Amino acid sequence: KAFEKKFRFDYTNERALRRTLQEDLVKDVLSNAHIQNELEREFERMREDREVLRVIFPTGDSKVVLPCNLLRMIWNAQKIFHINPRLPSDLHPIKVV
Amino acid sequence: AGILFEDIFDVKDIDPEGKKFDRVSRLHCESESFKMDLILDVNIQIYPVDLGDKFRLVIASTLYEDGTLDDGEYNPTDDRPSRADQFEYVMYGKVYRIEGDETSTEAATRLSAYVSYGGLLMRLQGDANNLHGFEVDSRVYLLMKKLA
Amino acid sequence: PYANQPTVRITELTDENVKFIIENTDLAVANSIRRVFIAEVPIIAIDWVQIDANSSVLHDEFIAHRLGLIPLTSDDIVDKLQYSRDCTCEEFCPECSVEFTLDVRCNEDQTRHVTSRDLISNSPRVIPVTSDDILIVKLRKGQELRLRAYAKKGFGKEHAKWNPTAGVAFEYDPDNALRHTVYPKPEEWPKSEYSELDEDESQAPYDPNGKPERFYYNVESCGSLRPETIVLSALSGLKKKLSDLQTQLSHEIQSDV
Amino acid sequence: MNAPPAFESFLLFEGEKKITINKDTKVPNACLFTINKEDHTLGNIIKSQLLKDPQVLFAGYKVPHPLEHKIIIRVQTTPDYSPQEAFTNAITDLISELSLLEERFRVAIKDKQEG
Amino acid sequence: MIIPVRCFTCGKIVGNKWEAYLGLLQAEYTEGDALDALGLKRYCCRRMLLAHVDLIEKLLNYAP
Amino acid sequence: SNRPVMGIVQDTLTAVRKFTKRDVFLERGEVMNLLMFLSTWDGKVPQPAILKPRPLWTGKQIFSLIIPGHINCIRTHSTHPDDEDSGPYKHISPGDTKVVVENGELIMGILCKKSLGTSAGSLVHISYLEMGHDITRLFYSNIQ
Ligand SMILES: [Zn+2]
Ligand SMILES: [Zn+2]
Repeated sequence: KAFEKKFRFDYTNERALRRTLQEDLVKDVLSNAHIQNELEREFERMREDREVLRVIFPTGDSKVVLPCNLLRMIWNAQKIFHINPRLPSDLHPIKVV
Repeated sequence: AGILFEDIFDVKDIDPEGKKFDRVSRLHCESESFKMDLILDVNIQIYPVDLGDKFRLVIASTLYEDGTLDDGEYNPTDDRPSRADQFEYVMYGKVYRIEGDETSTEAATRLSAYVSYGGLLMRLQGDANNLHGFEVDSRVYLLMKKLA
Repeated sequence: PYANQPTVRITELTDENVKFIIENTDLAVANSIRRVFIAEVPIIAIDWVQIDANSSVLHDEFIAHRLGLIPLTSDDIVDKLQYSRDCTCEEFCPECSVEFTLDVRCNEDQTRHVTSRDLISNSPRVIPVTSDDILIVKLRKGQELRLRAYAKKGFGKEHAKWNPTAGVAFEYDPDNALRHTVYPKPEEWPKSEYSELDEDESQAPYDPNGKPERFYYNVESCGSLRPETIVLSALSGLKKKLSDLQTQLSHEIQSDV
Repeated sequence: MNAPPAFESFLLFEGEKKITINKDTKVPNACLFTINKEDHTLGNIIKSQLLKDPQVLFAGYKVPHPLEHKIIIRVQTTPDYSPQEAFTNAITDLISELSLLEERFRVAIKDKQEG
Repeated sequence: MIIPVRCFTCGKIVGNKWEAYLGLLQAEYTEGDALDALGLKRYCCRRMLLAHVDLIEKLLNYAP
Repeated sequence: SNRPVMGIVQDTLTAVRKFTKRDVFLERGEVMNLLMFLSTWDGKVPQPAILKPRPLWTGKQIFSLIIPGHINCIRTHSTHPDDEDSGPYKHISPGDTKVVVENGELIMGILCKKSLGTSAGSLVHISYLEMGHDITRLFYSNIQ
């Protein structure tokens, strides 16, 4: 339940999309199903990755050693480009995928 | 004016948890006009504060009261008129967090603004409309004047 | 023009120590003054020993080290004497050094104490301060010490034998009004001799606008200079360093332009 | 084996400048004064005297290494004031204070000695 | 071996006080009283005489 | 062990903990002395944290100048209570035991071995991973 809530993009809730994305972006997400299909595929790939992880780490220990610190890189990007967490974003969800 | 927030606060607690630091006390204050909750770290050595003290708190983005940005460097020799002349305790800090009761759909009704004045921390809670001038990573001035 | 206007109060003046207070100075000036008392007040001390005979139980440079530490009268002759490095003569001359002689033979059964009274100078103005006397070495029957020494000008920044002070007590803010020192338990700390507080309170109330302005001194003299001469010599020597510096700074400013 | 002569801390070797002035490129109206064969004695008083000048924005000194005998004094003044001018005025203020201190100490000795 | 000329800490002259210090102890003075009588107030100087060992006396026993 | 092999040690580590306490305030003269020992200093004196009644810089302010670049790090002080993260003051630490370096500035927290020692995720580790060896080299010397 938590995994689906946190990682599955919700293109159905119009009010939620307005808060996070800009007006020109929510329309594209809501209008065409090609983008929505890509978002659905993204979660399916993530769900497949979830099961692969469960095999690699049966004990459930999520602490791993990996090359690049993504969370700090995101933090650097937020400071470098003065991202405002309160305002809606202009980053199209498909550009992320 | 370049004033982000202004109100009068009354000190309710000086150090509820305890005296964590000798020269700094954590004021827990509440306003009566906007009903904003204030937690403030104050240099109690140079600016003593007592329970029940009333003071005027102003959060401004500039001290020149002319709209000119200070640029964030020490300029003691500046003779330009300063809003700090009317206040007794002036602190310069950076807002590092803006929390709120926002949900996925609904906006925020209550906002919490956290400011670090060189390590002295301030949290300003209350209605979102009263804290709209606060933007994270922005430099603000805290101006305090005890009221008799 | 932002010079201070210091005032001086001399509380105690003896032959060994001068106790005084300076008010209306910066802490840097007060500290640089004590720091010149120790390191940059010239006196005359033995810095050149030539031992012709030493049958004592102390080796040659043991004796020389002791002779260097023996204080010599320097009250007025030190200003006249030139630094041997600055002097245009050979190794030594009367204008940059004072010649000393020591020739002691022990032939009695009783132990012979070689003291500073056995040092004979070629100039009456520079003599060992003791003339009890400082013990250089004890001689057994049949032992002798025959040496000649040259005393030259110098200051404590080079060697401690040219330091004219026997302890420079320096103090400010005795009641800790400025809180430059934080006492975990102020009640546990003895009151300063200059403390103006009552017995009941241990600390003066904190002064947010206070600054170190009054400074207490106790300049004890080894004997080479009168304690008041050490202070005056320090004040003129410190002024000399600054005036010498400004002359160099003037050339550098002129040279750049 | 490697002991430097004691005099090396206050005597300049031939070809050594007592003081050199280098402009600070980081900020305007800032100069670095490198004084040779000086220690915290002159560095502290000059620094403290400069801080008394209202036209001096930054005054600070340092001994880069205790085994070396250099002090670097960094002075920053207002655009209408030169760091070199601040440095000269600081020394004159120090010299005036010391000369006044000498006169008032001599009077104190005479008063104490007289009675 | 022999009493140091100066106190190591402050540079006060202590090499003229050993014989006087010994004489005072001969006069039934306590060590603290004898040091006070000699004017050694700072405990750095009292350390010099209170802890001195005069081995030069032993060395004088050996014939040159 | 994919972590720094050298960090801050006996005097500097004990003093930096005292230095970054919430109640450390430095006068104008004291600050100017410290900036003389900051090789990477840009020459601009920062606006003091307290302007009135007297200009006072906090220790965190001066340490922020030492921190290279604009690195971002989150650490906890050794004396950080476990239940504070679950309390109402998670982001405004009563004890100053939450270390947050944001945009190269120490906005809160007391620095200790946990944030300056030889541990993975240390502020010194971030400097190396972000700024490189040369800037991290200066970071070491400037702290001392
Ligand atoms: Zn000569
Ligand atoms: Zn002593």
